[PDB]
Amino acid sequence: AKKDPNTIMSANSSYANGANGSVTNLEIPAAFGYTPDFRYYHAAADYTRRPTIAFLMELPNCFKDTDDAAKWGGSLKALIEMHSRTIDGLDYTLEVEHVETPFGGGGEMMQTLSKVRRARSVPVFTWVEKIGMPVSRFWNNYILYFMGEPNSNVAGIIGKGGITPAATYPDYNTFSVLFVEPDPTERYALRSTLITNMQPTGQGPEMRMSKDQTSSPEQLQISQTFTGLQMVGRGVDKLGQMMLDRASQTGIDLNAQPAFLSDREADVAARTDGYIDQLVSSLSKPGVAI
Amino acid sequence: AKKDPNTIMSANSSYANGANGSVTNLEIPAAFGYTPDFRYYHAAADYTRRPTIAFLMELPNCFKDTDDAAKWGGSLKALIEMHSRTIDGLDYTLEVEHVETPFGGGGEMMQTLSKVRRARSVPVFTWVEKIGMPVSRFWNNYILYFMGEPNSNVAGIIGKGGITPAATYPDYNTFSVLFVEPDPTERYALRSTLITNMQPTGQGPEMRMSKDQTSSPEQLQISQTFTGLQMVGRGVDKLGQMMLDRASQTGIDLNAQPAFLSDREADVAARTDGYIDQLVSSLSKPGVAI
Amino acid sequence: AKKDPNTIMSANSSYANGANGSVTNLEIPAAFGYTPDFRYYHAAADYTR
Amino acid sequence: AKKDPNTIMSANSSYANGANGSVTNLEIPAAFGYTPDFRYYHAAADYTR
Amino acid sequence: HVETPFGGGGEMMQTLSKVRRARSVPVFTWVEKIGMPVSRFWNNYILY
Repeated sequence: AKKDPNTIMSANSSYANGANGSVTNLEIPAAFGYTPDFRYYHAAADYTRRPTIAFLMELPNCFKDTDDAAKWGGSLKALIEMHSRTIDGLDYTLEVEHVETPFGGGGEMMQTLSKVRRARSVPVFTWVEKIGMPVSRFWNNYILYFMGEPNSNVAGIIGKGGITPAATYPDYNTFSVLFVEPDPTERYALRSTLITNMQPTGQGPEMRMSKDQTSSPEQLQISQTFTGLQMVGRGVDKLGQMMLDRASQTGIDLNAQPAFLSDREADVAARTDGYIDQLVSSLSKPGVAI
Repeated sequence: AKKDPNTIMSANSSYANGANGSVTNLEIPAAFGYTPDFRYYHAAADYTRRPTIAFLMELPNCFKDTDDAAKWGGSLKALIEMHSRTIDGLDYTLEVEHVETPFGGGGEMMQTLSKVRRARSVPVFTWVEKIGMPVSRFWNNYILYFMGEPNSNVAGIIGKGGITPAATYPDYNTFSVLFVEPDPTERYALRSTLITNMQPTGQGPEMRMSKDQTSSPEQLQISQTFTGLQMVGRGVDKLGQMMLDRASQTGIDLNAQPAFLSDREADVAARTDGYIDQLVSSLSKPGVAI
Repeated sequence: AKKDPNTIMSANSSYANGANGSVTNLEIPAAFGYTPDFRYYHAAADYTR
Repeated sequence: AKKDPNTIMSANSSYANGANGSVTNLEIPAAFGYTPDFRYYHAAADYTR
Repeated sequence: HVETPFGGGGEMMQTLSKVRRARSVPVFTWVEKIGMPVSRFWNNYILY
């Protein structure tokens, strides 16, 4: 119940600027020197990765030209944030390059800095399909009516009148999402990324049919890849922290949630052939005495 | 037994236009957010995939020049609809392609929409041979007479004098089929495809022979690949639903069906050597009384 | 199996004078306009030498 | 989905006289100077033949 | 068959060209007996 006061950085400074939570001090004695020290074991706790959260920032402008923008917007929001079974393809690792010249004839070489780069994010989503199969319809109709159509290569929305001449710009049929890596307590942001220019790319939903009556019916799983143009910095970290602050937990107790069934339905009460029924209206009790 | 009123979309609109059955409302909270809520578990039921039904729509015109068009046209319908052990190769997945140009020298890029295309169906049927080899004979004679003949590359039906010109058009020796992927109750159609221009292509039936008297005799399976042009959309779904409204299940009950034998056959009744015979004729019948 | 009655030239006149067999009608829609139509694909059958 | 109001020419004039649609301003900062700017990426869309 | 695109969406049109038939390459198998009458038979057949 005690640890050294220098275990946690007093202030988030220098290379820890912009950090949201508590950052361990690297100047505390470590285990891999001469010998491990038990006095500083509180500072040896590890870091474990937690699932990422998708926050939707922008809706496409094409939704306003349909019959119900509320439906399209809400469906996209739920699919991005709540139906996301998995995510993958996010990466902004750095990469350094050097130029090399021999240092004498003996075999040594002299290395000089050349360039620095950054990896690219390729958002990938996975969904599990449901009764009435709404997800495949959502994405197929999105592509067909807001992007090209295979037979003619023209969006099906333009079959209406009055679509603006500026339909070809990305804002018409693209959106933006924010990815955040929270802490174990879900109170601070450790990593954030802001990707835009997002619309379906590559293969669409898997639409296939076949007949085999002896084979057990199976379960479909949608997977889609997206375009992206990502940004990272400290402003994105602040944006992620604000988004995380909007999601408060005070007062929540999953143990004390009210049961989703308050009491048995009326049909059960009428059958009068249960455990309580025998006591209520079968046995006599003249009483007990001594 | 009480789901929320908003689990099922009240009406099919937006991306659900033309849907036949009941489509789940996709703005109900899902289980992959902060926590799942047990009050919305009826909405977690998963889509499960059922076998495809094939309907014959057109017959080749060459059946007319034959001595019996009825038998050809009945055999083709039965083979397509009833004897089809397995079907595969039906696919109309989409595909989107983009073009790129770097957004600076860091590594990022800007992707611009280029084109959208659709997949192609390659129907494959599979059958099991029967006594007399009717399937292999049907298909071999179809190819030989209504299609090229290997030693002359001429249809064998032309040996009759009077065959009309315009025998090179597909309507002479091609047919059409409609495929439907229904729901668990088999009342509403979820996916459909209307392929035409269908006729055998590539390898025909098996046709090998061999001698081995020490081996166990084996069966014969027929695999046939076809050609075709397919259409997809909403009109095809309406056509499929019109087809599936027929073949209604009202009235039938497999459990209550009559047995395929009503009573023992006469020769059995003449032997007089069974269970009932002992009671009826052998045992003494004095009567029991007290 | 049915097709458009205008699929085949009926007279073999103009540039089809002297033809022996049947000739397709060039005035029925082809696939390389705005979009193809599946109602007229019978005229998309091709030549083979 | 919001983009810079100055992304498109207000009037097709100068070298854009007679243009038949929307034309990029060619005045928004490009991506090949000191750095690319993400506030002006809507104008980085490319013509496609 | 031959093939030609039916529009630019990806669908294609297929037409008949030719029909061909397979070819037989018979193979027999025997088991040798005392003496070697089978080998002698075939070798002398070929040689003479």
